[PDB]
Amino acid sequence: SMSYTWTGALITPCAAEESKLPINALSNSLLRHHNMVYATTSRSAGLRQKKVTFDRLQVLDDHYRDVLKEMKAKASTVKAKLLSVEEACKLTPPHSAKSKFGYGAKDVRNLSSKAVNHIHSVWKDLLEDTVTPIDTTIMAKNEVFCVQPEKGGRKPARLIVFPDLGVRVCEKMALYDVVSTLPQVVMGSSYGFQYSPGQRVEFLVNTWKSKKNPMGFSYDTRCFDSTVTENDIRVEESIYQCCDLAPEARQAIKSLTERLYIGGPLTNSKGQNCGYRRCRASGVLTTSCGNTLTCYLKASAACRAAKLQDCTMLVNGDDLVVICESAGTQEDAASLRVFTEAMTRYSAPPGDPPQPEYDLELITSCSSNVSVAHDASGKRVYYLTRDPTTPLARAAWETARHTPVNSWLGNIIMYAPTLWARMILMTHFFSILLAQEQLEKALDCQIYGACYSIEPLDLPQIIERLHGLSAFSLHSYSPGEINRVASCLRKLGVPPLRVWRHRARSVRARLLSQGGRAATCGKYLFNWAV
Amino acid sequence: SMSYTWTGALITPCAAEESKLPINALSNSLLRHHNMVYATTSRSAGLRQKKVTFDRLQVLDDHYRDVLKEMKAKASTVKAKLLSVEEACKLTPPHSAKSKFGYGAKDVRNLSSKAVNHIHSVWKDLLEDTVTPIDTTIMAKNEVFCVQPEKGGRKPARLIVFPDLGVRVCEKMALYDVVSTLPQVVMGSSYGFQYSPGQRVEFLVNTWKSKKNPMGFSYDTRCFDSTVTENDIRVEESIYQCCDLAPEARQAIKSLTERLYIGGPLTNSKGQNCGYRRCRASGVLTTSCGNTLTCYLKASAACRAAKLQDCTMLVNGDDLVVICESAGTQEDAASLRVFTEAMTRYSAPPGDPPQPEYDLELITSCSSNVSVAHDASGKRVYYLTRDPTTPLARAAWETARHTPVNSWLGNIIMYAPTLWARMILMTHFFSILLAQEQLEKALDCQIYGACYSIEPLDLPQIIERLHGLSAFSLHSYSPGEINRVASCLRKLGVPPLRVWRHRARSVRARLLSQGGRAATCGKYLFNWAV
Ligand SMILES: Nc1nc2c(ncn2[C@@H]2O[C@H](COP(=O)(O)OP(=O)(O)OP(=O)(O)O)[C@@H](O)[C@H]2O)c(=O)[nH]1
Ligand SMILES: Nc1nc2c(ncn2[C@@H]2O[C@H](COP(=O)(O)OP(=O)(O)OP(=O)(O)O)[C@@H](O)[C@H]2O)c(=O)[nH]1
Ligand SMILES: [Mn+2]
Ligand SMILES: [Mn+2]
Ligand SMILES: [Mn+2]
Ligand SMILES: [Mn+2]
Repeated sequence: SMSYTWTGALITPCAAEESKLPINALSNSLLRHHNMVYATTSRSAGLRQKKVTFDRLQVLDDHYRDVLKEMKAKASTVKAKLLSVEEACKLTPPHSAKSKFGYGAKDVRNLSSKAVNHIHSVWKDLLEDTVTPIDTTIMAKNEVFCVQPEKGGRKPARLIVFPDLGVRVCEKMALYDVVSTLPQVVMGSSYGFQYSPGQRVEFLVNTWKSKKNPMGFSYDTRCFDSTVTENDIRVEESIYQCCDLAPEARQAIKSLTERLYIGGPLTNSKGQNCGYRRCRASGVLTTSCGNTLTCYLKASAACRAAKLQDCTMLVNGDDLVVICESAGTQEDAASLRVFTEAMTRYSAPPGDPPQPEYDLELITSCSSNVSVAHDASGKRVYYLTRDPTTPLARAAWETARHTPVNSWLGNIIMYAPTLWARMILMTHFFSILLAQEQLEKALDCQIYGACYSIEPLDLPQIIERLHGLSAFSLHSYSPGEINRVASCLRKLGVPPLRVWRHRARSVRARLLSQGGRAATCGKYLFNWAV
Repeated sequence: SMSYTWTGALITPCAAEESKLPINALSNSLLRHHNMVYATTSRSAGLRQKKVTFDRLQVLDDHYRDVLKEMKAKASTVKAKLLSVEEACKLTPPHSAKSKFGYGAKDVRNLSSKAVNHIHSVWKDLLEDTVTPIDTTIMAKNEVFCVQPEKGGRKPARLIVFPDLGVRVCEKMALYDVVSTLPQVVMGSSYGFQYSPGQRVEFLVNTWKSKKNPMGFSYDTRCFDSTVTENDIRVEESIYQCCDLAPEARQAIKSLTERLYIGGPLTNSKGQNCGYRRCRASGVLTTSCGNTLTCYLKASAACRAAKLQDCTMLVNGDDLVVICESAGTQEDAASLRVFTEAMTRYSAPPGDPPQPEYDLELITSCSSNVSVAHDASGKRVYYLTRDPTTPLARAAWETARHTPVNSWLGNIIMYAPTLWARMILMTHFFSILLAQEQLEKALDCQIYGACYSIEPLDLPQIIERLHGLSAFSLHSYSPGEINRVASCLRKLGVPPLRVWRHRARSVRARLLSQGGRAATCGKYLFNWAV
C-alpha cells in the first residue's frame, strides 16, 4: 500500500523558521564560508513528501519466518510492567510539545491535576475504544547542515509525525518498560543502544578481529520509516505480546497499534487535514524499538538468504552494520547484492548500494566510525569519531544564534577523544566562556535522549567517566582521520589545525591562571596543546 | 541486641520549630480551642529516644520458617530491573533534603552534571565497598496533633533517620523496580498499598461478608521500626535476592543491606555523632516494602500459632488487620492472646493489646475504618472514614500558618465521601478561596507519596474518578459515625454541623453565581446542603 496519501493541504510551520547563518563575528572566527551552512524549513516539505511517498510490496520467505520465530521465543522470556500515570508523567521530557487540551510538559512533570485527570481519561479511552484512528500532527523539522554540492546541495526538511502529549504519556504507561528491555533480550550484543561510544568501539573492534579475513558493510535503507509496512507494525505488536504483560498493558498495546502505530490522519499546525499515513510515525514511543526490531529481523533474514558467513550485526534503529568472514573479493560483492535483493523483497530498499569494506575505519554507521590513536605509553587506543562537517556547522550556528540546545557541548562530550573536538570545539568554546565570564554557568545539553544541565567545569570528570583518562593524552591519530578533518576545515573555511593549537595555548594559560576547577580544565582538556 | 545505643549528643533542629497554634481569626472560625492543637519539636526527642530504645530477643519457630519458604517461592517468580541514574533522578521527589555534596533535589530532577557525576560515584562505591557503614542523619519530625488528656497529653516527636540524597537516588537504581512489584506478588490481596480507599473498603467488606461468623482485629506493634532486628533485615535481603535481578543490582542490594539497612551511625543536623542504630531506618527506600513483608511474615506465622480459622490479612507497612471465622467469644479472646504471644516471640510486641471485634465499623487500621451510608437510590454504599480530630487540627493549623503542604486538600480528596470532609472541610476552604479570589490558583498537595499541583476547580472530576458519583449524594450516615464527628467538634470547639450546613448554602450560592467550573463545584460538592 501507499506509505502516504496526501490531500493538498500544506505542512505548515508554527513559529519563525530561520534558514540562513547570520553574518556574525564570533561565528566567523570558527567558520568563514557561512553561505554553506543552512537550516531546513517547511519550505522544502513538498520535496520530502515526494521521496517518502511510495507503494510497498513485501514478499516474505522462510528465512524471515525462521528469524521471527527465534525472536518471539526470546521475547517470551521478557516480563514488563505497566507504569502508573505518575511514573509516566515524571519520565516525560521537559520540552515536548504542549497538549491541545490545556497543559504542557511542565504541568505533566509537576503532576498538575489538569494533566493527570486528562491522561487518566485518555488511558480509559485507549482501553475502551480499540479502533478510532488517533490524531497526529505533521511538522517539518528545522535542522542545520552544510551544503553538499556534489549532490542536491540542500536537503529537504525531515517530516515528524506525533500524537498529542496526553497520548504520549499513555504510550509510556503501556510500553516504557517494554521498549527499554525487550530489544536487548531479543537481540543481545547486536542491540546498539546499550553501548557508550567506547563500548560500541570495543564490540566492533573485537568482532572485526575475531574474523579470519574480515569483511563488513553498512546498509542504508532509503527512507526507512516509509518502508515499514502495516504487516511490519503488526509483527512488532505480536513480538510485544509474547512478553508477560499486565492485562491492561496488553489491551493498550493492541489499541495503540490499531489506532496509532499502523497509521492514521495527519494534521498540520493550522488544524487542516494533510493526509493519511500507513507507515512508521517518527514521533511515537515505539519508533526506536520498532525500527531496531524490524531492521534486525529483515537483516538477519537477508544474511541467511545471502549465505553470508559468520555474520555479526550491530543495529541502532534503521542503522545497520554487518561484519562477517570474507569469502573473497568477487564472492563478497555478489553476496552483498543478494543481501540487498532480500532486503528489497522485505521492503527495505537501499538508499546507496552497500559496498564491502576490508578496512574497519571505512565503515560508517550512526554517522560514525572506529579509528585508532595512541595513549601516553604509545599503546593503541580505539575510539569513535565522525566526519566533523555537521558538528562544526552546528557549532558555528549556535555561536551566531543563542540556542536553548547546545549540540556543541554534546559533541564535545560524545567525541571527546577526537582530534577535532579537542582541538577545535574545546578551544573555540572555552575561549568564549572565558571571555564572557560564563565558565561557571550551567548549559542545557541534549545527549542520548536526555536533557542535562551541564557545568563546563565538570567536563574533565564527565570525559574521564565516559572515555577514561586516555582521552586527555591521545596522540598520533590516523592519516585518514587527519586528512578528513583537514579537508573539512578547508571546505568550511575554518582555520587550519595550527591556528587552533596556538589559540589553545592561550586558552590553557588563562585557565591555569585561575587555579581550582578552571585550572583542572586547563591541565586535562588542553594538555595536548603544550 | 539494643535497637539503639546513644552517645549523649542531642537530636538538633535545622530551622525554626513552631509548637503552638497562633491565635488567628480565620482559624478560629473553624476551631476555637486552639490550645489543644500543638506540633512536635526536637524538644521532645529525648522522650521518644527512651521509648524506641530496647533489647530485642527473637525466637523463631516452624510456623515462621514455613511462611518464609512460601514467600521466597513466590519471590522467585519476580523479575526486576536496574534503574539508570537518569531514571532514578527523574523519580526523585521535588522537596527532599539536599545533598551534603553541593546539590539538591531540583538539581537531581534536572539532571545537573554535578548531581549526576556524584551519583555515579556513589553507585561505584556501593559496588566496590560492601562493608563501610554509611552515614545517616537523625531528625525529630514536626507534626501537628490534638492533645489527648486521657493520656500523655502531647506525644513526643517521631525520629526520622535518612542517608544523603546521593545514596537515596542509588537506592532507587537498585530497588525501585523491586519494592514496587515484589510485595504484591508475595502477598497478593493482602498487600494494602495496591488499593484506593474504595477498593480497600471493597476488599474489607467482601472479606467480612465471606465469613460465617466474622471476627476481626487490628494489631498495633509498639514502635515497629525499633522491633525490626538484624535478622529481619537480612531475611528481607534474602527475599529480594530470590528475584531475577541484574548482577549489579544484586551487588548493590547486598551492599546497601550491609552498610545501611541493618544499621549504622546517626549524625545530628550539627554534624555530631548521636549514636548507632540496629533497627529499621524510617527514611530508606525499603522502609515501606520491608515493614510490609516483615509484618506479613510475622503475622502469618502468628495466625498459624494461634490456630485462627480462615484468616484473611490486610497489611500496610506496620499496620495490620486480620479478619477470620469466629470460634466463639472466649475462644476468640484466647486465640488473640496466643497470636500476641507469637508476635511477641517474633519481636513485634503490642502497643495496645488487640481486641476481637464483631462490628466491621469498629476496626481501625491505617487510622481508618469502613462505614456505611446510602446513595441517591437509597442503596448501601460502603466508604472509608476516620476520626476527624487530626485532619481538623491540621486544617486549623494550615489556615493559620501558610503551609507549602496542604494536608486539608489531601483529606478532602481521600475522604471526599465522609460527612466531615464534605460538611466541614469543603465548606471552610471553599469559603476562603472565594473570599480571596483564589478559586483558580493551583495548590501543592501531598497524597499517596506524590506531590500534586491541584486546581480546586478540578475537585469534582478528581472525586468522581476516585470515589464515583455517589460521593456527591451520600446520605443517612451511620450513628456511630455521626456521633464520633459530633463529639470531636465539641472537643475541639468547632461549630456544630448545623452551622456548617448554613455556611455551605452560602458558599454554594456564591459558586453557582459564577457559572462555568465554579458552578460545577457548587452543583456537585455542595449538592448536600440544598
Ligand atoms: N584566522 C586565521 N584564518 C586562517 C589562517 N590561515 C588560513 N585561514 C583561513 O582558513 C581558510 C584557508 O582555506 P584554504 O582554502 O586552504 O585557503 P588558502 O590555501 O589559504 O588560500 P589563500 O587564502 O588563497 O591563500 C581561509 O578561510 C583562511 O582565511 C590563519 O592563520 N588564521
Ligand atoms: N460560630 C458559631 N459557633 C458556635 C455556634 N454554636 C456553638 N458554637 C461554638 O461551638 C462550641 C460548642 O461546644 P459545646 O461544648 O457543645 O458548647 P455549648 O453546649 O454551646 O455550651 P455553652 O457555650 O456553655 O452554651 C463552642 O466553641 C461555641 O462557641 C454557632 O451557632 N456559631
Ligand atoms: Mn536511512
Ligand atoms: Mn539511518
Ligand atoms: Mn505501631
Ligand atoms: Mn502503624
